Amino acid sequence: ENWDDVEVDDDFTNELKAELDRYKREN
Amino acid sequence: GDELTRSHFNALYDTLLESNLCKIIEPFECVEISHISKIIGLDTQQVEGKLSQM
Amino acid sequence: DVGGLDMQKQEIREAVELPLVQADLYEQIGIDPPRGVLLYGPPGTGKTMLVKAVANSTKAAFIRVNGSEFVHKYLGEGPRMVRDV
Amino acid sequence: NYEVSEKAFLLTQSKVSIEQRKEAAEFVLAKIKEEEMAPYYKYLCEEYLVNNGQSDLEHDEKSDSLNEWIKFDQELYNELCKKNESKIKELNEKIQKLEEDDEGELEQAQAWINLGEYYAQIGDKDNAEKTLGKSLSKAISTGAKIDVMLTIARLGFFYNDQLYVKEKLEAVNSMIEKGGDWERRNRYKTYYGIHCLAVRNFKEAAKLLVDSLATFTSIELTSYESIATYASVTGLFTLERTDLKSKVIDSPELLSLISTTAALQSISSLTISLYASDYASYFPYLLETYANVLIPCKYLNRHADFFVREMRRKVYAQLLESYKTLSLKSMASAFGVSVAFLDNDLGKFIPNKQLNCVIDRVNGIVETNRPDNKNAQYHLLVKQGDGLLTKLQKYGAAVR
Amino acid sequence: LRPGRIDRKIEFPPPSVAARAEILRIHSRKMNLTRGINLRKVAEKMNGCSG
Repeated sequence: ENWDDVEVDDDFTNELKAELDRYKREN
Repeated sequence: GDELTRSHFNALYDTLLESNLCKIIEPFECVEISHISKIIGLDTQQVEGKLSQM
Repeated sequence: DVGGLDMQKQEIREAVELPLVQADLYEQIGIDPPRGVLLYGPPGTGKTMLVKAVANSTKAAFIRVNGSEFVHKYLGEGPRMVRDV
Repeated sequence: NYEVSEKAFLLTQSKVSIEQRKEAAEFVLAKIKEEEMAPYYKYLCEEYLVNNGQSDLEHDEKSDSLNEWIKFDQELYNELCKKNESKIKELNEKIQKLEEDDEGELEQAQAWINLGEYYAQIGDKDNAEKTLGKSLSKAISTGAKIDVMLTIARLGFFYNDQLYVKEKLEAVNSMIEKGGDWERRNRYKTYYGIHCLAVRNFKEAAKLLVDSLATFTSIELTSYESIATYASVTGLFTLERTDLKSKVIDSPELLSLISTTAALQSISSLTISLYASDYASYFPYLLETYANVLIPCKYLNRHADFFVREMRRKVYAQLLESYKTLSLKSMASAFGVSVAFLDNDLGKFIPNKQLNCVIDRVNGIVETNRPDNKNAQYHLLVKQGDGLLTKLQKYGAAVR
Repeated sequence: LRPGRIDRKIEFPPPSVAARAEILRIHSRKMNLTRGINLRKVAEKMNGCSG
């Protein structure tokens, strides 16, 4: 396999929890 | 009064609601969402949630 | 119009009417359906009641040939009429 | 031997819950000592090479594992060789009696059946396959022939053999007549479903995994909770919303799993959030499932984050058909999505034609494109037709 | 009965619970089954049954 089947993203992995944190704080 | 048959009418609440929407969608598309909630007598967010389910 | 045979009627409808509708049910359960159904018991009572009900309910191709009807006055005509059915 | 391969994979790369490595390392040390396998204690050195969370401490001080010594030694190796030489002496004593007797083809094959189990339990792979080929031809029926495939599938799941195991898998299936045989059906659908995993077929994976005969549960290779684990993952692709409310949510086999195993939670948090199409609840259950499902499983963590991209693609299509024009800040305060990071999330699909979403950067609203038409469907025939004409010209000019 | 005709006489005992346990799984092996059943429990309810 190739394209995004291997490299995928390699970003915003552990930062997904920060999205819910900034929503419950800055609110 | 019967608790055994009560579970059936509780499931028909969503079934008859989708069946009642068939009478509302009779003039095909291009109908107002707020006009639908006035006929069925439910909240706007309640109607928009059921329309997206069908 | 015929009661009391529901015990033997259910067995025939599953071995006759059922495989003619859905033939994939026997392949999933791994059971070979019988190629036909015989009938026994004291003569002169039943065996014409259940077959007549299937012909009316199915409304499909039905072949009724007497047992001794296959015998023809000519020698070779007998076996030829058997394969033709 | 399900926990043997499971705990060995947990020590390879684990980025979440490092405490599971302790129960995994203490299990593989006590399992090898209680078994006859010599080399599987030595394979820990080569298999963990170049991996995050190293389990071996010799020249590499970066090991994050709790048990840092897998090192191979001659103390345990010599003890395992004594049990191997003592057992083969008892088998060869019985085989020598069988060779002098030669009663039927079952006893002649049973000599190689005891070896097929022996060479598999002493750590031999190619040497075990040579012994299984002799018992296959001497079998009196298909009952002893499928037991040969069971040992082939055992050594094939540990070493990930997609060639020799797959060829012998369909060989027992075809033979002369298949029939409704339980052994040639239940075992085939489960093993072939495992082979579809690694290659990610998804066409037969939903039918042969989400739908299982009863429990499977042979306990030798894979377990009960493992079959239901891949069913929740593979059931989110091929199976549409029609089958999610039948063979997934209302499936009777998955009703008792909630009250039994609470460490999965992939049949509830993922299924309810997708059936209700609520992105607010669906988002936090992605990382909770990714940690306790994709990472520990051997056939999942090899891909991992790619599944997160594919699973999120499903929920984006659920909302896209629920509206035409919508503001970006509406789903932000409701479904809990960041507006600044929303363009980057949808930027991996829309330019690849995976989604019809269209966001207006002026007023900050999202639109909906045409989901299907005649033009987009004929494009598949163009790539399929041009790819087929290549073989006709290649094979046509090759033969002359 | 006298020798010179039948040199071996084998007496067949009737099937039992342990005997029908291995017989039940062979005939059912050609069809669909469920792992939630029991092999020796079904044969326990049957008594004096033939093959």
